[PDB]
Amino acid sequence: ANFLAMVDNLQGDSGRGYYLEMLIGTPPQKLQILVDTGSSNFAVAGTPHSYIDTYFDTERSSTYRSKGFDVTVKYTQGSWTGFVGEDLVTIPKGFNTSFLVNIATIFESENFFLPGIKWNGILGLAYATLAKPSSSLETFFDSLVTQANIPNVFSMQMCGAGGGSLVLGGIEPSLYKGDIWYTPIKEEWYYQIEILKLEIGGQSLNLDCREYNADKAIVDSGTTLLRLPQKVFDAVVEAVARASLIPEFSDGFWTGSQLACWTNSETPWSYFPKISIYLRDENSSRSFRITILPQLYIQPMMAGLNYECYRFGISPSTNALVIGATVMEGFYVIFDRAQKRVGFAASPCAEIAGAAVSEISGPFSTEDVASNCVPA
Amino acid sequence: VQLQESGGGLVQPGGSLRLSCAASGFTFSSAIMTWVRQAPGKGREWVSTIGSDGSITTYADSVKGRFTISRDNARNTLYLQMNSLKPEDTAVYYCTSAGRRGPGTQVTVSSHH
Ligand SMILES: [Cl-]
Repeated sequence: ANFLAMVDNLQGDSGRGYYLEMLIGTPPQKLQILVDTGSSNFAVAGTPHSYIDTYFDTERSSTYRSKGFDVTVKYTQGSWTGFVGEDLVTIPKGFNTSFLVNIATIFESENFFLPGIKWNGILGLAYATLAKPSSSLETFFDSLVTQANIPNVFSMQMCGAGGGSLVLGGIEPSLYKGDIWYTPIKEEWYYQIEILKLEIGGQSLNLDCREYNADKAIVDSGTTLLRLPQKVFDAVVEAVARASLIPEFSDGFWTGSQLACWTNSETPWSYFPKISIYLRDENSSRSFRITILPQLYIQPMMAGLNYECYRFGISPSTNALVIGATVMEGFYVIFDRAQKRVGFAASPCAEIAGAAVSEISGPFSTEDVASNCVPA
Repeated sequence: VQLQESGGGLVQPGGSLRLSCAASGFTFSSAIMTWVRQAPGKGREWVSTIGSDGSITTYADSVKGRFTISRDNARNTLYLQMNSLKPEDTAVYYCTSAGRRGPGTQVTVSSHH
């Protein structure tokens, strides 16, 4: 692999996801593929569909082979079923050759291909245990590590809030400055990591740390927002309201049913608090914090040319605390499967109007935190 | 999932071996299968991959024409037929699928009698 060649290999933005161009089959068909650290299947549109331009036609690839079974994936808010096959795939930027991988071609779906998306397949980069129909269906990244002789590590930078980069097989030094901090992967399915504390404007939420991990705290590039369990979400909304210099937001704003609008260049950014998430260091005596500024969670959206409107970048969850694109837009994130850890560095690209919109710092002591914040 | 390699040995330059990998605990007829090799002090080196129905095969340039991958789905076995062996081919050879690998089989190619 050539990591430098992978810089800027993603297109897209937060609300719509970040995608990689992949060439599938013989002769190659080019698809736009969502980079998803929250699932473990390589799956592409197999038919025309609303909201997509293009799909992979198996009949036009001479190297495609059908496994003779299908797969159905069900999420909380959507589903799809596809035929499972194998074919050769090329990633134009960082590699010299094609590779043989599993692929699901979607022939039916519910609430999966959405308005506004520019992708027509997904690349699940999570662990084998999440793969469907079972963990024996070799994942794309397991194929790539095995066939391309790369290290079992990839890293991602999202630059939309300021395209992006997906560096398969390592870390690209040009994508960060300052230090990389690593937190252990607690459980290898999703990228589940341990959250010790959330802090709003320097004020810790007063919750038992198990509240942050009971469902599971995961890092997921395929989720747009920062999703917080209801109790945690309520506490965050209360603290942001308390901390705003002048009250600006209705209840409808906090739930996503209203926009907050200001006349062009009147947004009082200095009014709103930083939000920090504390993660355990590999040395359990220490933690570090990843911090997002208001510009990352008070998110620009389309009132007409005279106003700038904004939607809240955090939402309630049912089943996980999801560190989605809202937060990943601030950091270079290293998914170090080989060493069972997730790394973070501030993204130099996460700057607006000459100011960083994220920070990372440490170390902090964990002596006043339970030794395990994942329920036991 | 269980993978078990066998068939390695100590051969002279220009010799041959047939490696086997016995698979169990999964549907072998639906698995992409791969051979990799690693010698002490060197990085892991991909050798060859075969799709599940056996029709698609890929090879490292370092082994192309000398090694041939094959499988017998009905017998849950992956093979590597290795001809024209060279000292540089000395390594532990492992068969892998879905992130799992067997314990490996040693191949040593040497003129040290
Ligand atoms: Cl497979």
